[PDB]
Amino acid sequence: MDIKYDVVIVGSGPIGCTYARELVGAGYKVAMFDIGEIDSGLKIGAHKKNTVEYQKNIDKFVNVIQGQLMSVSVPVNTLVVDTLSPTSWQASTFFVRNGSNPEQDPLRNLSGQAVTRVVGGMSTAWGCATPRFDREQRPLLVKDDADADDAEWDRLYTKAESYFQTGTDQFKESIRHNLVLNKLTEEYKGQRDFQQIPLAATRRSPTFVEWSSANTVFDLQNRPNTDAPEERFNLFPAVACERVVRNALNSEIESLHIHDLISGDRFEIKADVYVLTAGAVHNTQLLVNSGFGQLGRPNPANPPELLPSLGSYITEQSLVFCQTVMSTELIDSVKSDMTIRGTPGELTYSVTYTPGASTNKHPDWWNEKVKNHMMQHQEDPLPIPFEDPEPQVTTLFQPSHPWHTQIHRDAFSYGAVQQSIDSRLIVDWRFFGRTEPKEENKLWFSDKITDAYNMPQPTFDFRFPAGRTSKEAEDMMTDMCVMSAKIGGFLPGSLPQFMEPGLVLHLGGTHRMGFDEKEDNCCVNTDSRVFGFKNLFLGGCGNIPTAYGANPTLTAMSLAIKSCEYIKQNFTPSPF
Amino acid sequence: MDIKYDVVIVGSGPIGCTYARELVGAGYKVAMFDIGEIDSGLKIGAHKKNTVEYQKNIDKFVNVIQGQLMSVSVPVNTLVVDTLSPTSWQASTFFVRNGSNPEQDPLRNLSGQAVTRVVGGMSTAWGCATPRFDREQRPLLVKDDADADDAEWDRLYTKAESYFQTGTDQFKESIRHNLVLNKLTEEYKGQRDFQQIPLAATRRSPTFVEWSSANTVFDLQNRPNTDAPEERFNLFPAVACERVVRNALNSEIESLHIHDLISGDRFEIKADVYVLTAGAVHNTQLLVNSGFGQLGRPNPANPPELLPSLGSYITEQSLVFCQTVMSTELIDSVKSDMTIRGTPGELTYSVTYTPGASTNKHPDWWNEKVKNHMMQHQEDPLPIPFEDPEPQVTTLFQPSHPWHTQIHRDAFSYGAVQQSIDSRLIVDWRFFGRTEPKEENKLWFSDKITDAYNMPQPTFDFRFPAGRTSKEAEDMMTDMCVMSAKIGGFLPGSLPQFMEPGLVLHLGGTHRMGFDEKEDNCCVNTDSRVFGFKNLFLGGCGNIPTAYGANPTLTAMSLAIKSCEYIKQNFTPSPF
Amino acid sequence: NVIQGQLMSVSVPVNTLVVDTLSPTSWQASTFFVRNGSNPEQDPLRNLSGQA
Amino acid sequence: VDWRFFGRTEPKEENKLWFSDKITDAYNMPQPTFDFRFPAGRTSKEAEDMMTDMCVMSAKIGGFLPGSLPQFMEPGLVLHLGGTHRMGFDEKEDNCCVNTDSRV
Ligand SMILES: Cc1cc2nc3c(=O)[nH]c(=O)nc-3n(C[C@H](O)[C@H](O)[C@H](O)COP(=O)(O)OP(=O)(O)OC[C@H]3O[C@@H](n4cnc5c(N)ncnc54)[C@H](O)[C@@H]3O)c2cc1C
Ligand SMILES: Cc1cc2nc3c(=O)[nH]c(=O)nc-3n(C[C@H](O)[C@H](O)[C@H](O)COP(=O)(O)OP(=O)(O)OC[C@H]3O[C@@H](n4cnc5c(N)ncnc54)[C@H](O)[C@@H]3O)c2cc1C
Repeated sequence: MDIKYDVVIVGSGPIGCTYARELVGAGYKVAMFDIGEIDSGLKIGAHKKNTVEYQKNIDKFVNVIQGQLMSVSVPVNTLVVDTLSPTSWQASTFFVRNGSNPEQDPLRNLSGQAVTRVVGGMSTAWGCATPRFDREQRPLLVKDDADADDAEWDRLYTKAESYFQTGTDQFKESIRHNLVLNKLTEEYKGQRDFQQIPLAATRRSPTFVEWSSANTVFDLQNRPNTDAPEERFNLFPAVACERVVRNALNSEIESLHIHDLISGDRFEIKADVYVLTAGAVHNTQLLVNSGFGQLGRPNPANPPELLPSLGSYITEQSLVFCQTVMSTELIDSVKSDMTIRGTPGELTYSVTYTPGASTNKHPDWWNEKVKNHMMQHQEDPLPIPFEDPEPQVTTLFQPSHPWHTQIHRDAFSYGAVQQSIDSRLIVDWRFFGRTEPKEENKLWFSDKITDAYNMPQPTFDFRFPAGRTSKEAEDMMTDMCVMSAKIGGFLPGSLPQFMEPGLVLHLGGTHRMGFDEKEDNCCVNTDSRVFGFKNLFLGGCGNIPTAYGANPTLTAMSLAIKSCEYIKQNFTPSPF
Repeated sequence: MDIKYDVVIVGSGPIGCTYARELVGAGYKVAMFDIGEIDSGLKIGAHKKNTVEYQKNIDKFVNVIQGQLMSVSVPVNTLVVDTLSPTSWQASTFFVRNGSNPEQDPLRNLSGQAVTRVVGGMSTAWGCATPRFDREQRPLLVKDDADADDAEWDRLYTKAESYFQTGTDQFKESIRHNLVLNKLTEEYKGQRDFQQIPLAATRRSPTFVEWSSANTVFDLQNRPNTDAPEERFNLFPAVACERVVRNALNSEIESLHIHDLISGDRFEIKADVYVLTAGAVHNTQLLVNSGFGQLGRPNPANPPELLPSLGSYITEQSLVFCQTVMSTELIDSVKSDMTIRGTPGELTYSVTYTPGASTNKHPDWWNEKVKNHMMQHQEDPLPIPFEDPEPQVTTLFQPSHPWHTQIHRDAFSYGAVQQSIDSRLIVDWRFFGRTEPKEENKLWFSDKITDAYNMPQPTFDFRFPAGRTSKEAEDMMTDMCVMSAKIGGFLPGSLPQFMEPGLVLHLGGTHRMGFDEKEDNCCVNTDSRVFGFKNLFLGGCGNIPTAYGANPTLTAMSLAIKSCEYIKQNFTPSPF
Repeated sequence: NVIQGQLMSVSVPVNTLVVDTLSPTSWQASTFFVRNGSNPEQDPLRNLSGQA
Repeated sequence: VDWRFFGRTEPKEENKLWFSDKITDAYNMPQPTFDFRFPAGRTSKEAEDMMTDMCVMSAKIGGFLPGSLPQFMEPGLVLHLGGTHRMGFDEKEDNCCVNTDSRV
């Protein structure tokens, strides 16, 4: 570890890695620090689902996810346990136990919010859905010229899509996928369009998908190396970044204070450029611990000196979920084109179809799989092949249905494998609402309570705003109930519900971007530069200042590509 | 990849790494194949609990464990779900669904048995408890000379302890450990002795333990390399080993058939020596797929040609568990030496003690930690420091209490997170019973159903034997109830219970060792050589033929070391 | 069930269970107010909660 | 087979049933409020020793039924409350409310 770099990046998630890819490639001497460790295979920061064992047992991946999601703010527990033995030590109050946060109102929390501290960040376990935002959901990068703003976002997204290897055809030959897609296309003919979820992923075989991650964006290997002999990059895992040191004039960051967790020593790292990409919660924490914003419980009677909008206007999406069990009609329709002789298990059994018959409701690739499955597993009562890939269907946010949707199967933290119903029958429904930014919705940090790394304890004061946000959330629930019934009935134990606030992990606006600090109530400009500071940049979903329903990471990455363009224009790499 | 090795080893768990450590060091050309992949970071095969993040959030590690444990044999599900929507598809039977095993009687199963497929095997997640077996539990290595047998086991276990870095001091300054240790010592004075659980682990700091694993035994780096230029080792992950090929006379193994899961290629690998260390289930599966034992439902009207005892005489330990909440008397005793004046939280409050006072119940180090906690955290009502390490207590198996005990905290698959009671108050109790080997207790493999890697499906036919095994398992439950009461009452939600059969993952006897194939109803001799075969060796808990209660891995390691001695005496390494 | 049906709890403390999955349109509490027959005088940790 | 072991509780002045002067019950009478903990000392020692006795004695008949593992029941679920208008010989010396004729 040197004491001096051209650029230091805090965090090795996909956004930090976007800065690394751009700046390392442009010849800067770059260090990256992560509080977490390489724990993840030979490919550093790669998706943990990309193992043979996980792709043969996807349900087990829910456990991996649970294992690395650490709750941000847990209120003081008030559960009454009054069946302890009379000899056991017994509480007289609900005192602060087990890491809980006494600052946290349990009724104004994002109790589902959590963070991951591992190299690659949450991209080691994420779902890889990377849709673009439409105008309605997106902040402006160019004022008073929509066509120009659109062109700039098209340019940025196109590059972000290449970095993540986003595509919309990796599930094109799944029967379950096309079954669901075709039925919904028909049911909403001329009202709503359906397509594959845009996924950051590359299909490697009919049973293996290489899901993208941070590693895809930047492989995190130290440079120079054989493959990049003129590049300079070092990743330092197990290092907690604690503070950026401001100059007295509040115009420049002068150093980064770090704590090496393995040795316990502290150090002061110098760079020309500092990029904070620690996630939406921890970028905010690091800033507040550095003198930006206001530490402690918000107190308006006292103006903060710097970035007064920091931690305000936070947004988290409403998320409604259910699972369904595919209708008899749709299952029957899978074999609609089959000719069925004799009985299963018997010499007489025969299942056939004619490749290319124009009377066929399905393509040949489909009928061939159905025929083969039905003939090779005559004990099985379903027409869907065992290895058929999962559905991955969406109808993207529109003004007339202002929510994002995913009609799919994937692992999340609130997964629950159930074993009783055949898994080929099951489809997950997740609709995601947009949340209006309001000043009163805040992430703040205690001036007395600290977290497990001795940093100020994050506290939320959040409610979903009344008015459009609330009305839309409920309309979204009803839309999921109505749309899902086209495919099948609810699965018992996964009935339609709102999910715990924050479980969706789409938190935005904690360090929000705009054109003018005061007018747009914001913290960073459109180059992701912290107002007033020459050399401090923030990346991530914390920058997004709007109400959005779609998954935000692609949009964060795009902002980050725009930020690196500024940096390249304004700082000169040191001599190699 | 080469065509030809001196030694090939199937599996990279700690038993295969024992073979590697011995045989790479003695100059053999060694290849090792594992069906799983590297996924503990840069130290290949290391303990996954060795991150800062897990040691600050140990309960989250239960999810890691659950994530990698795959159930061996799941019977067909017969749960009634009768509240599906009428439009949803439903079969008319409980058909074979979701990977279940139609061979398996649900009432004669080890439903908790599970396997892990990752480089380092189960040692990437294990508890690291490495006790020695006393004579009562231990197979004989020398018959008719008990002191010769004693000396041989002492020499082997001492070696094994060195490989695993086993010690009994890593928790010596934990207040919770010493509170429990001291109380149990005093209460059973004259009857039972207590000590620290022997742990394969090295303390790095007061808040971090480096838990041992396969990596500690052998670092699994390919050789030659700078640190080992005269050594020859290749590790090949993501390779399923499927069969060893017998010569016509059943006197030698001729090759090993493997399937590379990434390329799909299949190869026959040749070696002078073949060592199988794939675990107690998968060793057995590989052998039965290679024409040892009997494939299919056991059929006594049809003696197998080879290894008649293979998969019979299986033993799994009964496991009883509870958690307790520390007694008010014990908690008050933590502070017995303190003089406490004033009211907590006021500037008049003080906690002091008299250093060195002959009448102090605790040592100065303890009282200092108590004092510092109470003064620095006046809002907290307990005297136990927040980062105090967990208890790690045992009274080892003896004839008058013929069960192993762990009185501790650690992460297992059945962990259940608890939030209303302070974790400092909670102690886990796990008592482990020994199970008599009976011929009727079997692991067999389907001749029609295959598993996810297309190998014969494991099936259990198991019940705990009546007579001594069942009597002792109940006496053990009572013992836990009696002993645990000395410390505190049970924690609601963790009441005293038997655990699902096999969840303890201490399965033995599947390929058991003995002196004489026929008289001792066994598969390998005391060199772990398969009877009849000059060049085939099995390692692991499958070899253990006795009824044991303590954790088996150190003993299996000691057997592997002995095996390696035989290999050194009988096979010459190839010129390097 | 007959027994359950005729045993009426003597003192039930104010309920502090967190329900944070209501729809945003539903009316919700800013406090754990006295609800559903509960007894605001009762310390939940010094009760005979099964008395009826 | 069901096993129920019932412990005795030392009468302590601080263990009280009292009635609110503002909150009322469903029949518009003063609402009952408890202030109770099992006394430290003999009551608590006996209660734990009583749990241990049930575990030891039950094991002679059979092992526990899953889902009915040994536990303490919620305080008061036993409905054996006493001492709320206690008897004795002398109102002051025996801290009581009725004499041995049950007369107030
Ligand atoms: C199960 C799952 C499903 C999701 N699915 C999707 C989806 O389909 N589409 C999508 O767009 N989003 C999804 N997300 C969210 C997505 O993963 C995140 O938006 C994304 O990873 C954010 O990237 P980032 O680089 O800003 O932050 P993170 O990925 O959170 O990385 C931040 C990093 O910084 C580190 N760090 C934190 N504090 C410090 C400090 N003080 N010092 C040093 N390092 C620090 C961390 O250890 C971490 O590695 C999902 C996430 C989860 C967990
Ligand atoms: C949570 C938990 C706690 C435990 N606690 C303890 C404890 O405290 N003390 C203790 O003694 N024991 C404990 N154990 C058990 C201990 O981990 C095992 O006894 C030990 O790991 C066995 O070592 P092994 O090398 O024989 O087998 P394994 O560790 O199972 O390794 C066998 C390996 O072979 C591989 N393999 C399997 N099939 C094939 C194939 N066909 N081809 C190629 N490779 C294959 C696997 O991928 C695997 O890595 C615990 C286990 C767990 C999971």
